[PDB]
Amino acid sequence: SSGLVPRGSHMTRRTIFELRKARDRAHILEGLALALANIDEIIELIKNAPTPAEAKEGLISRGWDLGNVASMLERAGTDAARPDWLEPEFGIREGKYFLTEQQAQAILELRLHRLTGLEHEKILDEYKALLDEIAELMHILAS
Amino acid sequence: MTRRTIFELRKARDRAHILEGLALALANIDEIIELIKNAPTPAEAKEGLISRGWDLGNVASMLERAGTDAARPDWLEPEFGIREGKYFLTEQQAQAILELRLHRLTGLEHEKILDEYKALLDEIAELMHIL
Amino acid sequence: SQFTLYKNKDKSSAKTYPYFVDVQSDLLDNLNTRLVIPLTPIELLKAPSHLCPTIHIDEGDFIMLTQQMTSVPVKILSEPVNELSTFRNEIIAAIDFLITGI
Amino acid sequence: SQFTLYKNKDKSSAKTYPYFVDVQSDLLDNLNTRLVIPLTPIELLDKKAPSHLCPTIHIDEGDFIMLTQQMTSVPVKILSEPVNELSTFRNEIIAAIDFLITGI
Repeated sequence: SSGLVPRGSHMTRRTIFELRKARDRAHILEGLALALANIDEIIELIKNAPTPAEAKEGLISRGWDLGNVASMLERAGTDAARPDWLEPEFGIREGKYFLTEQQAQAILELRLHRLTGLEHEKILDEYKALLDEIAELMHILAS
Repeated sequence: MTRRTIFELRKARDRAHILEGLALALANIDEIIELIKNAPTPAEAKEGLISRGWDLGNVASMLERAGTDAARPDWLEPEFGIREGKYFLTEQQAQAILELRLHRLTGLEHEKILDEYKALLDEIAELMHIL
Repeated sequence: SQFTLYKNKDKSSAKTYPYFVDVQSDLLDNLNTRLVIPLTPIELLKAPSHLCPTIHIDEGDFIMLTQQMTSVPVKILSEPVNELSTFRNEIIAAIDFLITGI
Repeated sequence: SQFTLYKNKDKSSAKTYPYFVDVQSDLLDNLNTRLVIPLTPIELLDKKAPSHLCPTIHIDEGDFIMLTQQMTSVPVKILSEPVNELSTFRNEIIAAIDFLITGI
């Protein structure tokens, strides 16, 4: 319906390939979206750490408010979009979000101009688009 | 060899200039972040960064050191730097601030920027003593 | 010089890669190598979009093949023709995409 | 994989560049090319190299400098002999790349 996977033999295997890449990519973007929803406290945490290694540790060792991404994060489809290698201790627990080391690493590598209105929105648009692609891919394979 | 050190002098000044802007930004982090968050685009954020004077804050003593004048690049207009008693950034300093990764705000990475700027001031005096 | 566009003087590779952009910091210009990115004409082709920025310039419509980024001898920069400084953000973001996945 | 270390099997370049490291994102594993950085033995260096540009790497394979300024895109076919992985050097490698490009 959206033509997400190029025609040309082994469509099902190639569809599964796109699905698993999309989940990995959506996982990172989800971390960034969450960080961008909490940017003051995220930045305070980093300023308050002596090293990037200690900041990464701080980022993952406490829960984050869902903020402006709560509605997306709590959707049943968004849970279904999580990578299946992801342990149950990560994502949403008791109203708060728990980051992985990989998502914390990407947050630390954000550049300051990502905080501008248009760049923040492009991260959210890209995350939503990925969620939509994943839901579509999964549905194709649900038969 | 003389050409080599003239070359190193030029690049040490350009480098000290960028670092000087980062030190000023990192002494005004709260206000820098608020301004960036409020800008629709990186271009507008850049324009906001250069169009206001910045308070020298905790780095006032560092930027007023004797060897700071010599470390200034020859292409820099007089308009830029300290105009009593605030610091006016160049487009190049503004761009560098916008390209900082978040992990640069940690204590150790912040310290390295300041240490390096100071080391450059000394390096700049040494190169000149060589000429 | 950073963001300067250069004509590819190699007849062999000129058809698919007419131009290349220097992306290396000018602070490192005493190095005798340059990190550059090839441009390919859009006509000689969809591109990953966030990886391969589309360049609309006087020389025409190009795709910047970030994934083919490579260091070259500085001697091949003999023929500067234009500059891409207003694409600074798009170029740095594409490079980030290749390396951080951000 | 990103930060995987590969033995250079090209005999004509293996003396000076005995290993290289893939620095390309795994989200882009579908490309037929890889961005790599060659390592060179410290012992062959005839002068000190800028530490912000060329991280020093002490590993089981030996003692090397990463020649960031000589990074290049290579056919994925030449990544035939992976021997180690350098992911603990991620920050140092990413900063070296930033230094080559963004300047700071």
